[PDB]
Amino acid sequence: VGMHSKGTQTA
Amino acid sequence: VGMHSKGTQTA
Amino acid sequence: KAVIKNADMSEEMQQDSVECATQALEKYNIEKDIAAHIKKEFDKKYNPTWHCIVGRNFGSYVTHETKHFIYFYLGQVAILLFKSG
Amino acid sequence: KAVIKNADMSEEMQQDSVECATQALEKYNIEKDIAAHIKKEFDKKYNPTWHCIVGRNFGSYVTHETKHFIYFYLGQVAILLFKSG
Repeated sequence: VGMHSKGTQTA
Repeated sequence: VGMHSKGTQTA
Repeated sequence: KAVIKNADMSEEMQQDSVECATQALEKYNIEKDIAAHIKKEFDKKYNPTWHCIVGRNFGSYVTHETKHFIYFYLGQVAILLFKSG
Repeated sequence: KAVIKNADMSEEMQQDSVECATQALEKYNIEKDIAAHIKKEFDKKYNPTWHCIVGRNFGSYVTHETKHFIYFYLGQVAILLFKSG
């Protein structure tokens, strides 16, 4: 139940 | 908590 | 220039959505950073866990807590913001 | 033609994502349906709650459960798939 934030970006 | 699914689409 | 396309949230939270996104577009150019800003503000203000997508071309299918979903346009960019977990 | 850009997920589950998305891209023309298909399959197979974004232009900032995140490209479309809640 660890939670992690992530960002993504298309080109 | 109530959970609801939704779909979106850019035009 | 906000067009709300779909919402399941209070009017106030909608309005907060639009204004938080407007501030994020004024400050950032990259979609991901705009989304990060919005998501972070919402986790702070309304508690985690929020998720935000900002872009001109995407489809989504997501699940959200009652009353915590918005999908709107600000100019040509679509913004999806919702809480889940 | 799968290019995995960012992943926090078992290799098996990664390979399932890609295959599931490939089948979805064969079957559906609209991004939202492709996302719907993938999300729904993942809720069934791996338990709720999953969320899926499919598109050619977007940035995102989301939060996921450990080992339940993938972001990859399949041809000209990017796919984000992750579990939270």
